[PDB]
Amino acid sequence: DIKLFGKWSTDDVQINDISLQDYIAVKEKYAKYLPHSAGRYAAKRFRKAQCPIVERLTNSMMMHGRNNGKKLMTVRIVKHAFEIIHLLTGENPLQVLVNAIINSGPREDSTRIGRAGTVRRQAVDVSPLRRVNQAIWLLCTGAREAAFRNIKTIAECLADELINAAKGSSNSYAIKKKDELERVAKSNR
Amino acid sequence: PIKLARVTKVLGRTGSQGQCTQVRVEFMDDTSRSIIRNVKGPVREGDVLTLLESEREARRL
Amino acid sequence: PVNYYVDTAVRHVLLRQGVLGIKVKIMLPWDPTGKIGPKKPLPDHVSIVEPKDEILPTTPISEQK
Amino acid sequence: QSVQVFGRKKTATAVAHCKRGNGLIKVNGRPLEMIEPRTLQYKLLEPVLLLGKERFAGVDIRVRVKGGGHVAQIYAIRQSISKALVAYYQKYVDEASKKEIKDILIQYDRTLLVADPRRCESKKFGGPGARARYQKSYR
Amino acid sequence: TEQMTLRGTLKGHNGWVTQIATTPQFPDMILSASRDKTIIMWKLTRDETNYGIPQRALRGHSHFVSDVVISSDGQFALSGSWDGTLRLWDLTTGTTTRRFVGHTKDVLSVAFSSDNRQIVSGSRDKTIKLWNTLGVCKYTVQDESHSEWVSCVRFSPNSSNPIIVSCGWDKLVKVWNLANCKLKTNHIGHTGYLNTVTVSPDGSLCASGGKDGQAMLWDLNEGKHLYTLDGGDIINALCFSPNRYWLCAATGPSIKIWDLEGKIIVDELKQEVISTSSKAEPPQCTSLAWSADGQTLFAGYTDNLVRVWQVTIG
Amino acid sequence: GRVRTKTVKKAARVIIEKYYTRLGNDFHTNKRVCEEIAIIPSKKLRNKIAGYVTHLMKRIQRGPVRGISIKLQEEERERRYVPEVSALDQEIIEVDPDTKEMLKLLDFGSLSNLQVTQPTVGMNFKTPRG
RNA sequence: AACGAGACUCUGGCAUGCUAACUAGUUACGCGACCGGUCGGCGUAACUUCUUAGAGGGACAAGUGGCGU
Repeated sequence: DIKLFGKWSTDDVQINDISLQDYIAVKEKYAKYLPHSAGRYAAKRFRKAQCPIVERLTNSMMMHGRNNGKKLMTVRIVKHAFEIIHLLTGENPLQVLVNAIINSGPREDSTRIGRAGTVRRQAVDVSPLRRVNQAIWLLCTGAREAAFRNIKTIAECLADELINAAKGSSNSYAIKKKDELERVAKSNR
Repeated sequence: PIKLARVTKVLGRTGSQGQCTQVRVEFMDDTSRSIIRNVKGPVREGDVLTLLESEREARRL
Repeated sequence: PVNYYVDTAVRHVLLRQGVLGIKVKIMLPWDPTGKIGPKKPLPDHVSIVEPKDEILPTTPISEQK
Repeated sequence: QSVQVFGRKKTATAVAHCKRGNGLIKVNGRPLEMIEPRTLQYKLLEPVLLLGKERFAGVDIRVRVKGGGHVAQIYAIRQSISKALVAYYQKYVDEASKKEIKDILIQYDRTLLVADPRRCESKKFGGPGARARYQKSYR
Repeated sequence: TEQMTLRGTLKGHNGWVTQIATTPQFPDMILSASRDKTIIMWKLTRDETNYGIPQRALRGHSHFVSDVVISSDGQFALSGSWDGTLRLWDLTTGTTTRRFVGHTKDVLSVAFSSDNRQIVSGSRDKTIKLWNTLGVCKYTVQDESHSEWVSCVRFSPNSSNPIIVSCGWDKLVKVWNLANCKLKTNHIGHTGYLNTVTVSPDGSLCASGGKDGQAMLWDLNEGKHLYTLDGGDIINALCFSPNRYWLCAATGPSIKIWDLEGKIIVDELKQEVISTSSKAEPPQCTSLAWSADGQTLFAGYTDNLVRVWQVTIG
Repeated sequence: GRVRTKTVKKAARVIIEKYYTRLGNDFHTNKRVCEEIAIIPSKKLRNKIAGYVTHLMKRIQRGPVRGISIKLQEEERERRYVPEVSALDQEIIEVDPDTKEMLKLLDFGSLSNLQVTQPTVGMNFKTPRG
C-alpha cells in the first residue's frame, strides 16, 4: 500500500526484539509516504515513540548549528541513503535500519553518585524508549564526524554507519561507543 | 545468561539528581520473582527490559 | 480595575529647606453612572439576588380566566 | 454544485473551490506535479493516493493559495482539498460516503481535516527571541 | 401482553438528543435534533446491522438545537436553538430557507400548526413570540406571560378551536388563545419547575410533567385536573399514543409508558448492559417521539444515541 | 493546577443554599440560571462558578456536604419516610435480672413484653492492658 | 473580611451562525488574447467562504475510568 518515498515497501520488514516492540515505529499504520509529516509529538510525555522512526532519524539528523532548521535538506539525505542501502544489501532499507537501531542502543547504564567532578557509579537498567533515543543519537552522530573532511559525501556515509551497524560489526561508530558505555557498565555492576 | 523482564509498577524516583526511577520488575519466564531494579530513563507501566545480570537488589544512591 | 477605579495625583510642595512630594489616591465607588465612580463593578464581586417565596401548592388548581 | 473551503497552516490560507467536473485539480493555475518544492510531492498527493481517482472522477477543484512560506503553503493546500471533498460529499452526496472518506482521513492524519493552531510567539525584551535570554555576566 | 424490544439504535450524533420529529407523510425519514449544532435526517433501512442511516445533516446552527417540529408534508421543518434564531429548512435540499431574528435569549421550544402558517416560540427571554412564515413578528406576548422562562409551548391538534399552552419555570401552565393572545386558564398544581406539556391527538387532554416527576392531566376545552399520574424523577418529555391510547411519560433512565384510563404500566423500559460504569449515572431519556402508526417508539437519551422500539404484538 | 479560589466556591455555595430547586446535574443548564439570578462580570467567572455548582449538586445526592447548610442538606434527603410499624413497637424486650429489679422498684414488674435473659457469666469487659 | 495571588486587560487559536463591505474580494456572465483549458486581463451581476472588524458564542477539570479522611 503506502510506500516510503514511493518505492520502499513497509510490510515485509520484521522487528526482532520485544523490548523495543512498540517503541520502534512503523509496521502497519505508521506507513508514511514521506519522512517529514510535521506533527507535534513533543507536546506530552511518551509521544515521540508514536512518530515514524525515519522522521526520528531526520529530526536527529539536523543536529548541527549550520543545519539547525533544514529538513528539506534532510529528507534528501534519507532519500539519498536508502537507495545506497538497497544497492549495498539488496533488500528493504527499512529492515536494516531497525536492526541498526536494536544492536546500537545500550541496555545497561551507570549513574553518577557523589559530588561535582568526582564519580562513584552504580549500574542501573535502561528504559526502552531511552534505548531507542540513545540509538538515533549515536547513529546520527556517527555520520557527521566521519564524513566531516574525508572527501566522501555525507548521504552515503549515513548508509555506511547504518549497514555496518545492523550486522553488529565493530567498525561502525555506534556499537563501539555502545560497548564503551558497556565496559564502564561492567566496571561497577 | 541474558534474561528478559517485565514492569509491574514504578515505586518512586531516586538518585542524586532524581534521574533514577525505581521500578518493581517481573520476569517474563512467568515466575513470581519480584526483583527491584533501578532504571535510567522514561519508563511507564507495562515496559519490558533486558537485564544482563538478574541478581542484584536495588539500593539507594 | 486600577485604571478606572483609582485616580492618582502627584504634587510637589516647596518648603524652606527642600521639596516634599505628596501622592494621593482615591478608590472611587460604584453607582452605574450617577456621574461618580465607574459603571462597571469590580470584576470579582458576585452579587446574588434574594429569592421570593412562591406560594406553595397543595391541590391541583385548574383556574380558568 | 459549488463547494468552497479553506485550509491553514501558520500564516498560509489556501481556499479551494470545488465544482463537479472531470478531475481537473490545478492549484494556483498549475497541476500538482509542477509545484517547485517537489520534495513534498507525496505530502501533496496524499489525498489522491488515499481516496483514489474514482472519488476524484466527478470533481473539478482549483485551489487558490496565498500567504505563508513554502512548506506552510503545501500543508495548507492538502488540508483544503480534503476539507473540500468532505463538504462536497456532504452537501450533494449522502452522509455515508462522507463518513467513509472522513474516517479514513482522520485515521491517516488528523492534520488533513483540522488545522494546527500553533503560531509564532512574540519577542520579549532582554533576549533575541521568545524565551532565550541575553547572556549575563558576573563579577 | 405486548413488549417493547430494542430493535435498533440510531447512532449518529455527538451531543444529547433533545427532540425527534415524525410524520404521517413519511414513515422512513426521521428528524432528530441534538446538542451538537446539527439535525440529522435519518433514513430507516431497517437492516439487521442498523435500523437507520444518517442521510442529510442540517448543519446550520451555532449552538444547541433545542427543538425540532416539522410540517404536515414531509418537506419542511421548524427548529429552535439556543442562539436565539429559528431555522426553517427544506428537507430535500439540506439547506435553510428562513431565519427568524428577535429572540435575545435561548429559544427553548417551538411548535408548528397544521396549516403551516402559525409559528409559536418559547424562550428564556420570558416572551412568547408569534411568527409568520415569512418572518413577521405577528405578536409578542407582553401580556404578563411568565415571570420566568417558558419551557415548552405547544399548539393543539384539534378539530376544535386551535389553542396554545405555555408551561413555565414559575410552575404555571398558562393557556392562551390564537389570534387573541389572552390568558384562558392557569394551572397552579406543581411543586418544581415545569418541563414539557403535550396534548392528546383529539385536542382535549393535556399532560404536564415537572420537576416533581408527577404528570398532571388537564383538559383543554373545559380545563380541569382529571387524574394525577406519578412517576420517579424529573419528567423530560411527554407524548401520547393515537392508536393504543397510552400516556408516554418519560422519566430519566426509563420510559414509564402509562395507560390513559387504567393507569397501568405496559412495560418498564430500562436497559443496562455494562458493569464498569456502575459508579456513574445512566443516561436520561430526553427525546420521546411517537410515530404515526404507533408501532415504532423513538426514544432518545443523553448518550448521544436514539433507541428505537417495536411493539411485540402478542 | 485547576484549583478554584474562594470567590468561585463562596458564590457557588451561596447559590446552592438559596436555589437548590432550580439547579440540576447538567453544567449548561446551571450556566444559564446563574447568569440571570446573579450579576456576574466577565464570562470566565460565570463558567467557573457553574462548574462548581454542577460538581456540588452531584455530591449532595450522595450524602452530606460540610460547606453548605445542614438544615437544607438534611431536609432535602427527607423530602427525597414512614415505616409501617415503629421500631420501638417490639413484642419481646430482652432485659437483665438487674433491669427487672429496677422495674420492680418502678412498680413495673407486671409487664408482659419482657423476657429476662441471663447475663454472661464471665466478668471480662476490660482490655488486656500492657 | 481586606491587600498581594486569582479574577481583570490586551493578544493567539474556532465560527460556511449574525452584521456588513468600488480603498477588500470570491463565483458567474459576456468581452479580449493564445493554445474545452491560462490570464494580478476589462467591465458588469449573486454573495461574504477567503480579506477586513464588530457584536456574541465557545472550555467549565463539564463527561467517563482509575487514585483520593
